[PDB]
Amino acid sequence: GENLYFQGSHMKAIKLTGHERPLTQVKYNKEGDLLFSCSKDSSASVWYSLNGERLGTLDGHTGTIWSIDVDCFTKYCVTGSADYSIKLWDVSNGQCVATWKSPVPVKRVEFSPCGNYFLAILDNVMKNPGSINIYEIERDSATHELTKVSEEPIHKIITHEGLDAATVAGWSTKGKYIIAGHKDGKISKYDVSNNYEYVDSIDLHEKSISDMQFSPDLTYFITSSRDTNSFLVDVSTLQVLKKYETDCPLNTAVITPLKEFIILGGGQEFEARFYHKIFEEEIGRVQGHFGPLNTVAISPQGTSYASGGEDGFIRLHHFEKSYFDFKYDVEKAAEAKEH
Amino acid sequence: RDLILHQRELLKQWTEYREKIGQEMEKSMNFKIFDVQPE
Repeated sequence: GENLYFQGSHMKAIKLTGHERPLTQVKYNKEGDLLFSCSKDSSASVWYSLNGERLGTLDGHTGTIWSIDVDCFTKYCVTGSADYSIKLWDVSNGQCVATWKSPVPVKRVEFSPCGNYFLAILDNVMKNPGSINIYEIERDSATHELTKVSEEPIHKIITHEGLDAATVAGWSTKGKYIIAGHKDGKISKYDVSNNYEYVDSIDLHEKSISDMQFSPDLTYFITSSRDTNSFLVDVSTLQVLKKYETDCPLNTAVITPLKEFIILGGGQEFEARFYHKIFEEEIGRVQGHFGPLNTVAISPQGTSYASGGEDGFIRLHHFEKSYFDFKYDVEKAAEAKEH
Repeated sequence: RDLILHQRELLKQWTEYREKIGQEMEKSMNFKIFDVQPE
């Protein structure tokens, strides 16, 4: 018999096919009109988020692309690859316009909030202890166009005494700190203005940190781990605000704009789970992947999200009316008792 | 322990945490917090 529901759907999904290989990362740009993706293939893809149509591909790398970011102008994106390189690309035409070499695979890249720097995670391999490298891009004030790059990072944060190698990292608000996640499930924080010096760190997970993603304003963040837990954590003091407990090993987590939710995803060799960010309770499960979810991203306006799987597919979701009207009774009391 | 009063309390303490950070970011780098990307 046919399944019937009291109200309209929470979202509509479409499936993007492009990658013949497991997804490693999806990312929206700032206006949320573009989606960037990378996978175990040697090329990345750029999509329109409105209808899922592929705008083009970024070709040049010779192995897996582990990570992709896009600057705040949507002028350049940056990729880091198993082929031991980092590449900068012009988004308007797909051209590689700078390459940097690494002695080890590069597992994660991310632009600073103002576009002038990016970080790269260099894996530990053999005697290499791993690092977070920071690269500078000098820009034209008018066109935002690249004017100078150097072959060297301007600073290498070498794995710090008593931490395993970093796996994920990103920038806090206005790029004042870098927060890093580690292979031993710790988190640490580096003060950018004081030469990237260590500040503090904390135990958090039992296994390696698998993702870390910030809030819309970069003042707090969410982690996930294959130990099946996720934590909300405040940048300024690194205190734990919230914990989300699942029965599922977690590859990815995000904080939603606009609604007070969290999205988690993972799986064992398949559904994204939504949680209420404040009450720490599961509010839904969104089916559609054929294996584990490897990455999730949400648009900065909070009106769609994408998930990429081990199946090679990206699912793109546009939120409907029942999503934007989803409210606990206490939240309904809060809103109506305003005006 | 009223789940409903526990919920009103989590909501209260969240808004407190956010106003606190809000103050400390204003008197600090002149930055105003948000929950959705502004324009």
